[PDB]
Amino acid sequence: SDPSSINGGIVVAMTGKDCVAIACDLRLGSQSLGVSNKFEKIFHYGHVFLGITGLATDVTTLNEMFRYKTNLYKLKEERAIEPETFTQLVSSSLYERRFGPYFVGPVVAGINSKSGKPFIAGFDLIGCIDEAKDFIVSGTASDQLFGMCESLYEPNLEPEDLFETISQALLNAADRDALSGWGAVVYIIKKDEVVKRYLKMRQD
Amino acid sequence: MDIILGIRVQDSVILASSKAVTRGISVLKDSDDKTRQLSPHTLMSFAGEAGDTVQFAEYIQANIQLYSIREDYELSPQAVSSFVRQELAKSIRSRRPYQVNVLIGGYDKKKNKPELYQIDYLGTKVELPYGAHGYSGFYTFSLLDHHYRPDMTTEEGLDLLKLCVQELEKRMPMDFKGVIVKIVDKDGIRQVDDFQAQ
Amino acid sequence: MDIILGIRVQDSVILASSKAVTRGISVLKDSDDKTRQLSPHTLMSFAGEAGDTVQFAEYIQANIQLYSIREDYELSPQAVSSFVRQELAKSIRSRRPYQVNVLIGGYDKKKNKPELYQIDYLGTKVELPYGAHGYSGFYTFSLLDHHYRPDMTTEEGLDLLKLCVQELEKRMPMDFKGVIVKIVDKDGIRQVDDFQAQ
Amino acid sequence: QFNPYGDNGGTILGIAGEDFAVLAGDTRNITDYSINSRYEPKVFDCGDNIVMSANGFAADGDALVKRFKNSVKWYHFDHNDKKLSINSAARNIQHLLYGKRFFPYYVHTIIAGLDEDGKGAVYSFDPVGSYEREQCRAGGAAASLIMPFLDNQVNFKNQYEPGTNGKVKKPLKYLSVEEVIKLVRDSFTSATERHIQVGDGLEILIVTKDGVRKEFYELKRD
Amino acid sequence: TQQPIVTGTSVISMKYDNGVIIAADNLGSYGSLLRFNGVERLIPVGDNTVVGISGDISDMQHIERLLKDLVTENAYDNPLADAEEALEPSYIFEYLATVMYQRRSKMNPLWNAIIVAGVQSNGDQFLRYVNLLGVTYSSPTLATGFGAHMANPLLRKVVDRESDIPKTTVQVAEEAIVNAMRVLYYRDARSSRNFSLAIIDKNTGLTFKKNLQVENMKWDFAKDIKGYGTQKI
Amino acid sequence: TSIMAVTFKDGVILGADSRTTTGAYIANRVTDKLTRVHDKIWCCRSGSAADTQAIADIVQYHLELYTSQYGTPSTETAASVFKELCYENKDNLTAGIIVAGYDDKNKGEVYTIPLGGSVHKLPYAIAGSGSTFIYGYCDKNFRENMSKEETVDFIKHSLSQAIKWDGSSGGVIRMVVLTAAGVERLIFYPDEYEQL
Amino acid sequence: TSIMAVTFKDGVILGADSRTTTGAYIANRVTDKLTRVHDKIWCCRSGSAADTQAIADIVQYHLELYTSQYGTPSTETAASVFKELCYENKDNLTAGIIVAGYDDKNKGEVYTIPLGGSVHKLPYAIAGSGSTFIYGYCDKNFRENMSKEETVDFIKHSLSQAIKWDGSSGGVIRMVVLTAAGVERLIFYPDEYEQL
Amino acid sequence: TTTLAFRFQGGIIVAVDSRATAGNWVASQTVKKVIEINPFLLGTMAGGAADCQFWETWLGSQCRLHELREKERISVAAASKILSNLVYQYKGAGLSMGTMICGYTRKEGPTIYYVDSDGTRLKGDIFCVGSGQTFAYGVLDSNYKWDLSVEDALYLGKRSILAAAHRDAYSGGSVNLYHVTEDGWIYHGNHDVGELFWKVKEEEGSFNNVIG
Amino acid sequence: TTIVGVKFNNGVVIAADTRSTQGPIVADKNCAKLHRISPKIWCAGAGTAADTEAVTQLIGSNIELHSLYTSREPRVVSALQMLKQHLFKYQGHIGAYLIVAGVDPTGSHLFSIHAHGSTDVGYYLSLGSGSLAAMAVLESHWKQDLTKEEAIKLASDAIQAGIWNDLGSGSNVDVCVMEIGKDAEYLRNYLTPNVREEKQKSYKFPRGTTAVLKESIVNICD
Ligand SMILES: *C(=O)[C@]1([C@@H](O)[C@@H]2C=CCCC2)NC(=O)[C@H](CCO)[C@]1(C)O
Ligand SMILES: *C(=O)[C@]1([C@@H](O)[C@@H]2C=CCCC2)NC(=O)[C@H](CCO)[C@]1(C)O
Ligand SMILES: *C(=O)[C@]1([C@@H](O)[C@@H]2C=CCCC2)NC(=O)[C@H](CCO)[C@]1(C)O
Ligand SMILES: *C(=O)[C@]1([C@@H](O)[C@@H]2C=CCCC2)NC(=O)[C@H](CCO)[C@]1(C)O
Repeated sequence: SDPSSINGGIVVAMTGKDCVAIACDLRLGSQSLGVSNKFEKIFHYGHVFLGITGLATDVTTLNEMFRYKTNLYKLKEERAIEPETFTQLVSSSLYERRFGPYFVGPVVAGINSKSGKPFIAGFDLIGCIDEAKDFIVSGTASDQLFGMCESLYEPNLEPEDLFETISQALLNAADRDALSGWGAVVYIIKKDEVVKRYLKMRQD
Repeated sequence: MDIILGIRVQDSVILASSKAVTRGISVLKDSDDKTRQLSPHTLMSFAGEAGDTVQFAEYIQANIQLYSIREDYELSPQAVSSFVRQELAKSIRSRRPYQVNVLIGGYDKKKNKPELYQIDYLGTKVELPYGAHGYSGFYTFSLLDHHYRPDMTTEEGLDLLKLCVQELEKRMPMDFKGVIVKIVDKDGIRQVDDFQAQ
Repeated sequence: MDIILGIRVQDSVILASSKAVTRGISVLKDSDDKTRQLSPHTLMSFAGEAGDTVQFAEYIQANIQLYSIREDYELSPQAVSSFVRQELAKSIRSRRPYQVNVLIGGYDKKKNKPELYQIDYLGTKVELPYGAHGYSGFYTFSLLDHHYRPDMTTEEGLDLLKLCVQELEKRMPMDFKGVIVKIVDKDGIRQVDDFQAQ
Repeated sequence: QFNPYGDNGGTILGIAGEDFAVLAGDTRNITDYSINSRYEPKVFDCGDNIVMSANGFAADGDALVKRFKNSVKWYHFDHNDKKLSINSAARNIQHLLYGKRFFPYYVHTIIAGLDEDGKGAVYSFDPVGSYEREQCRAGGAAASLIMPFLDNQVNFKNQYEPGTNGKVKKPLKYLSVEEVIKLVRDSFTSATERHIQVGDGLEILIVTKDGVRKEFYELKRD
Repeated sequence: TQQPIVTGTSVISMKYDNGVIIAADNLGSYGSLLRFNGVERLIPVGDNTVVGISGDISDMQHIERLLKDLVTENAYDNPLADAEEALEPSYIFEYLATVMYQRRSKMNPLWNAIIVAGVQSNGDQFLRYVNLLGVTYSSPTLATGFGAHMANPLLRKVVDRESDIPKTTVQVAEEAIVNAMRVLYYRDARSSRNFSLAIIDKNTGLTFKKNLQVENMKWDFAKDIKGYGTQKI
Repeated sequence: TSIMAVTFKDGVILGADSRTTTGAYIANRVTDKLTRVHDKIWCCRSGSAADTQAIADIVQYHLELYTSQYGTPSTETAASVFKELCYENKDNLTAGIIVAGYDDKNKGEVYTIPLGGSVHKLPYAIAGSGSTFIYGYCDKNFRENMSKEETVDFIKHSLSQAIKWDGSSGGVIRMVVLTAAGVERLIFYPDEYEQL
Repeated sequence: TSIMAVTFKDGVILGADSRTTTGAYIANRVTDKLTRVHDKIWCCRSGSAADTQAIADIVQYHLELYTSQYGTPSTETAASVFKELCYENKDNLTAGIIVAGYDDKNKGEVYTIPLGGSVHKLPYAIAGSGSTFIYGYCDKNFRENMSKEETVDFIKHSLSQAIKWDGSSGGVIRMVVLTAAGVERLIFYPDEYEQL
Repeated sequence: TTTLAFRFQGGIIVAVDSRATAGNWVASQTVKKVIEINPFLLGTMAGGAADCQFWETWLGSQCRLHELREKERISVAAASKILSNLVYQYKGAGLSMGTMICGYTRKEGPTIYYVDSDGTRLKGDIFCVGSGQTFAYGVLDSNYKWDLSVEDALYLGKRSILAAAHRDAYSGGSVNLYHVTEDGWIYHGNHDVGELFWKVKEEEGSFNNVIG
Repeated sequence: TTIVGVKFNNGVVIAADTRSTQGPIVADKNCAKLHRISPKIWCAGAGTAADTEAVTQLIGSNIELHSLYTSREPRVVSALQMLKQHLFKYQGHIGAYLIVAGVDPTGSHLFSIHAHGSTDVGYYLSLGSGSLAAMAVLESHWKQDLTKEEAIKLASDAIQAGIWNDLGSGSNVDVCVMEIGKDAEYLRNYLTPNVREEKQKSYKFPRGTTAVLKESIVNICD
């Protein structure tokens, strides 16, 4: 019935000292039936990352759409798109389907290549932008994530520290959600490098 | 719904699909082949709404055959599945959506590896070692999760399916009248005419 | 619904009833005996609502056994069926009606003739050479209308039923897991333990 | 048409220590988007060293707590002033709730105390009587925001020994009443930040072999 | 289960250092028709309690009768009926609360929102609310229906927490309430300009004021407003 | 809402309450329900505030373009443009409009356009939820060819009764006088009309 | 329906239209909505004809047994018996009743029992679908302590307006005068009240 | 929920998961789904927690009263019918329960009765109830043998709940095991699925699709 | 949401709270409800956030283009006309409830627009769930001929009534002042009366606490 509770899944992004992290679970189910434990919800265009929760088919479609748009952008602008600009592109793309929206909960994360300033943002299915300075949550366990984040989070964490925090937030929220879990992946992002780590969690 | 099963072993993809076609109170046919060859090395099985099912399959088949002729080339299984996903993803937001679920089994001659794709009517695609649509997964996935191995031979795959079908024939309320099984490998697509007692 | 069949031949009444008990998505049992012996020469088969089915059968059984003891006599099949019809006819206008359909097969030792009674949950009773409840009649009555003869032997009756069951196993969508068959004659009630391949 | 039920918000939390137990709850009572009171006690001392809270529909919560206290009173009258053990109260509450199985007390109830061995004890109930003894349980509006936190910080879930390659689970050393209170307070200030029904004040009731003590802290009033 | 026919709107109240004040307008609406204008919705019980009622008026009248009976009954075989054994505001409230919850539990509610204001025998102020669902609560200020949204915010600016009660005088309190009544007359389409107000002070006792009116209203600026956007005249 | 338009000896007067509600809440207590669509052609609005504004705005636009080409429009022509909009879009509109204008040849005129989009020319008209309460009063007290003072009085008393019984009516009473002399804006506060 | 009761100097007068409808059809055009429950205690009936008759019949029965034991009942006591029935059975009744009686100590009194079963004592009361149209008129023209002639006139004019606008009201206007002098029955035909 | 019970040479194996969910919310991972009616009788719980917990505990009270009255152990047939008949009285009221009554009497031997709120009462050798039943049936049906050893039987049950806990979003937490012998039932521990999964994967080679 | 508009002797001021909700959960504790249509015409929005933002930017874009085309400063009545005709067209499906204010060549203006397309004019206005708490304050303290400072205070106090009394409102107070002869001044977080108290404990985890299965570097450079 609710397009956002069919496939399940979660995404969470956090800002730290000169870095940002975006994490997600790997589950894809059909209500109670688990179907895939390798459905990643994070994608990237250049140095900009996008995680999408919600109806899987729309998650896939949106990624293909943004890949398409960011490619043409690079060809014309002759530079990779930035976090702030991409966020605007996401918002306007979603609102364009105001009365027949994609059932997703997007999350943007990245570092501005020119200002080095960390950036994260969330959106509702029709484009409303939420530009938090701390964290952003999305998915079937978003209430749980809000609980984890509001407590665990603190400003200016170093990459190695933010990793522990973002992971504990994700992992413990997913274990209180029937439709989340079955694997997890965390992205630690810095101006120069990006590390991707798969976590070990329950498989039930 | 009908039984649609698929398993990807070492060097091939196997699709098993129920043969019954029930309309209301009666089983109208017990030899229905719920499959369409999209290209020499790609096979698609399907289940869903009465007329949409075949209309969709044949529509996809027509498009792939046209591409093959135009380019004198056979699209990779991954390319074919993406084309199919997009068609379904369009359909889901149209006036009257195609209520069809599919399994796409293909052998990629360039990578020399078999591939199995599961896509539901919403355009939800995922690649797997084995998959199914409807309630089929509910009875068989525990068996597949147990006995599945990436290095299985085609013969081992057929034995595992046979086991799955037996579980289905024991616990499922409906009589689906057995299944037709097809293998997809480096040499093409062939049908196992002997599964009625393999 | 479950398969409930009955045929009255020359000197006996035969009841065939499906063995499956399906609850939702799964077949919980495939050896269910949907019958209760009401007296040494009277058998009742039943199909309907999950709990009502056995509760009704056992309730009727209790009442007949009590009558037998009080009178040291066995009520005629006709008497037993009228008692059962009345019970259902009361139930249909009560708070929560018994949704149970029955076939009552009995051998009348006084008349020395077998009798088959069909009664639905509304208390609709009719006496017949053969009968059924649910969709069973839809697939089998054309066969019975054809091959039935009042002078058939018990063996001929079993062959005719076997034919009926085969038609059911071919055209009916659900797998009822075969049937348990019981004969009721001048000597009592016995079960044909060999119909899985007679 | 008339709806016999309502929702007064609120969130309550019960944590069982080794030889103590706490039952906390915000003091905000609401109706839709209006605050009925910034201070309306929701956790009660029911005698015999038992604290109880029935969160959800306040009229139902009051009726239940009131019925239970009266149960304790008669337990004394009928069993020579015998003390009602926490396990016995729990079973009794199950029957109180199940008595209205077809017109339920729309509440999530939790009681706290010490079992017969002096150990900390918490019991959480279904609106219809299903119950379990538990280590800790959040109930009400922000329950989904607090439980994950507690799984992590009280039962050390998903936490391993640094260097063990997640091969060695972090040891379950048990918390003191002071450490528990900290978790409770952080749980609520956090819930107050993200849930519009949580706020105004936090009242905790601590149970030890010495009886029942109370602590109070303010929460944001927005 | 029923539906209210003749209804009374808001009932606002608050407690100050020496007592409590409560008020309610004199209207009995019939849907959008402001049908009755001499309706008293403040019910004094003895001389230490006033029960303010909103909602269905036929039920209110029924609660009135219940209240008169409580008084009669409490007097029976009670030589201290006008002393140590007189009705306390808390007794009156627990009674009504009991009835309200029993009636909702039988799926046949007294369609009302009630506030009981009074002073206990030991001088303590008493202010508690109970409605058709049997729900009850206390707060330094309490208002029903419409006044919950517009009066509480104002009254809470005077008494925001418990420590503010001892710092509030009858003058400040009565002032706040009278102002709230005016605001309610400005924005509540089911309000009346006339209203009754009562004070229960632990020293001056019960003071019941009838026939009050909203005064000092600001409407002059209305003359400067024309059109709904671009119109100039 | 309570609105009315009354023709008299020297022309016509429009009157209205100033209340807009969203349920029991008074969203605006100083609303101006008297709208100008031309120098001496105004209207009284009831029903949907959004609908009546959009209608009025379009009528004003039409009469402006009319004037530019054919000079000043007759009150009848204005009522016709209103009608066209209300009738042709009856399924999507909730608008009860009273059109009133002053012509030199025709003097004052009043046309009432009720829900269905029909038009009715009358000596005077009342509309809005509050009008139901003053049908009797108005029918007993209205007289043709009244003076400006009498007419202002008739309207003031009528509307004060409407505001009195109707919870949907209230605030101040606004009036617009339309005569050869020009356009006059009148307003009456509660303290004045409540004790009539 | 249009019914009203008005107290005046010498007592009280009840008035009503005589129309009962079942949809658009007038089932009875000479209906008597003024019912006697005691020598000098009558009522005006509106809402369900079946419900109000059953109620009145039971009230009459009650007041008769009351009289047999405790002598003549006060108008207030009569209104209370009506109330008890209307309030306690609010879920199954549709009755708007005006109770009016003449006491020597209390003179004339009027109690209106609206739908929910609440009671309201007033100098005068109006009810019935037709009353909505005369709220303004009645509020402007009612005066306390009027004479019998004035009161008959007030009622006659009020109801004629109600009948005028309300399709549910019509026929003749009936009145019942209750004073120390006794009980008087008045009736006014269309040709008379229509041209007032 | 996933609960199962099966009959074999060594008696009866009873295995259940321990997850409780209300929608997508995981209310608990440590719920008891087995009721110890008494030292010889076990009951499983699926569907409504309150309904099962309440009536199965009540069942124990009725069984105890029987033994005091008849000075003899109650039969599984009779204990199951008490619950069955009670539940039938409530048919239509909304009770929600899928249950297995398990016991081992001298007179009957290992016995399992499936009893649900529809009034159905079925004697059988293998039963699985809950949103995860199909998963457990697959494992159970292909590895069940009457001659299984108590050690192997216990594992089959544990493994079957594991299969379900993995695929069913509504199943998981831990596995609670029981062995029922004529002398009573023997509890066989609480096994966290988190740990149990990785262990079984490595030692068995199954769940090849999951990356560990 | 609580948004208000208040006219003062030489201009207009608008204010709003900063809470954004998804049901009972606070999605954003510091969103910005004050939008710019043009340099000196600002808007406060309530209702559907994506809508108030989208509608504000659309008309803003056209207003800019109109200004460039006419070589004139944008007028508030123009933004009002374009907004209402747009909202009317969508029959309320675009859930935008706005308070539009600003100064232009003709003076200072204050208006409100509802989702269905109707507009209102007044000296003081408020919209949102906090609307009633805010209006109660305005009806109690407004007066004609307010000074700039008085207006800011009145407006600011109105939002507070909402933050504290409405569950739909909270966090901070944003303000924007538009005076007839000066630049419009946007005061983001003019008030921040809801700062979270220091947490009772630090949840910083010891590195290595999280079990990792696989690790790899992600390629960003093309
Ligand atoms: C009157 O008809 C009406 C007014 O709010 C509008 C306001 C401005 C111009 C048209 C009339 N319309 C309604 O829908 C209101 C009542 C809503 O319950 C009211 C006051 O009757
Ligand atoms: C007036 O209320 C009413 C009358 O028909 C009855 C008749 C006799 C005594 C009680 C009043 N009631 C109705 O329901 C009628 C209208 C039906 O559409 C009417 C005329 O209003
Ligand atoms: C399993 O049946 C069930 C469990 O929550 C209960 C819990 C305790 C004992 C009985 C089983 N029941 C449900 O209703 C859940 C699913 C709701 O969609 C769950 C987890 O399957
Ligand atoms: C206020 O209107 C509102 C806010 O969340 C949005 C946020 C940003 C700009 C527009 C206003 N909107 C709602 O829908 C909420 C209330 C739902 O009952 C809230 C918090 O009032």
